[PDB]
Amino acid sequence: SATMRDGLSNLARRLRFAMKEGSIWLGEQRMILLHTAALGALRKELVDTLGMERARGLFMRMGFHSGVRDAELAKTMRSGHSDFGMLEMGPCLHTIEGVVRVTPLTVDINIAAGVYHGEFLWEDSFEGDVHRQMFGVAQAPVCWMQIGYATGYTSALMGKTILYRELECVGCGHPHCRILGKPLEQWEDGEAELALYQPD
Amino acid sequence: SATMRDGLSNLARRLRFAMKEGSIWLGEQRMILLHTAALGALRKELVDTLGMERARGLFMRMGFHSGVRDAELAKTMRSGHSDFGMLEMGPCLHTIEGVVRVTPLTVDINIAAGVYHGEFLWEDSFEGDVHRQMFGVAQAPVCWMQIGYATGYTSALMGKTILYRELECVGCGHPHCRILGKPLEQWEDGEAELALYQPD
Ligand SMILES: Cc1ccc(O)cc1
Ligand SMILES: Cc1ccc(O)cc1
Ligand SMILES: [Zn+2]
Ligand SMILES: [Zn+2]
Repeated sequence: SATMRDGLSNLARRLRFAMKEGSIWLGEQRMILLHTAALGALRKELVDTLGMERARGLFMRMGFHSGVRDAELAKTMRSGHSDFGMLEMGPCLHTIEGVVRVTPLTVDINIAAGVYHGEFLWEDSFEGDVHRQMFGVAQAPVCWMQIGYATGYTSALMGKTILYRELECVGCGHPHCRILGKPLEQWEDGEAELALYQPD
Repeated sequence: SATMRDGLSNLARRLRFAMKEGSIWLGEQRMILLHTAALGALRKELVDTLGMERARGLFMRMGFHSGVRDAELAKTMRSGHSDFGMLEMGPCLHTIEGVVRVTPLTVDINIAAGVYHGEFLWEDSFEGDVHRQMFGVAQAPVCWMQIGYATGYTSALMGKTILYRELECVGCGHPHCRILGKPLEQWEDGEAELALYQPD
């Protein structure tokens, strides 16, 4: 809509169901369909036994790994795309994966120059949704794995550390989630946010 | 595949992809497509920090929740379907979800009478594959989520606890995985396996 529409159709054709081998492929990566309620039960177990902040890191890093892999897929489809066209593939794959409906708001990107400032709308976040099913409204944003995805995708695409934060979140009782991504240097508590992406 | 193509077709009508709202639904359960490499990363951190047995518990229970939800879906499609044809939806759903290719070996089931004896072949288990990439070959079977699913699905379908175990597995170097399920009592170590399906 309109680049989103082409993006979605372009990338949705890389998604493949190999039922003969019990497998689902997205580009070169094997995928599974997982119940959000099952992932939600795991999350509750982690939060109850390891604590909110350790569980938050576990999921952010899982999201990070997903993002890096989708960026590797986006790179194989470089041919004939602007830097924005390649960036947009992240929102599209996240949407195709059923994780969240992503709408890019303002995107400033130039990979060779190391330029990146990105704001995105998130609707129907599976994560904020299922977190609020189990813990009720939280006070801090809670789409941990989703934020990890954006951070991994964009960092892999730019070749430098790009961190994201939710400025608004359904898990906090907002109409929607809203995110901002920019280089580590432009974040007040940057090195504390980067620390979350390393194994504890 | 004879009764399996039927189930696979019949149950594919229940899988809805809507990039319109960034969601995916299987029956009345919301799903996400998740990279097995991302699930692998999570598993590595859980095993390394919590220990292999406590991590095994978390994955078995996540699988259990998935299997229970899918048995709920199979129940809504019992219109003219024998006990076996309903049992079979489990292996079908597992395959559609890209977890593993399942082939029923021999299945004895009567839901009314509380009798169940079932043996299955597992080809291309995602879980065994990703485990050997994160840890190398393991000494004991490793398809934890996949076993939880079988246990949860069958138990919910029978209305009695049906436990499974892997008699062989790719995670141990074998060409494929192979499993056996029967009622709790009929396992000499049944009650201890049951302990694994309960959170702290
Ligand atoms: C770059 C990006 C990727 C995913 C996402 O949800 C938002 C933005
Ligand atoms: C009943 C069942 C369900 C799933 C599976 O993988 C095997 C057997
Ligand atoms: Zn959110
Ligand atoms: Zn196995």
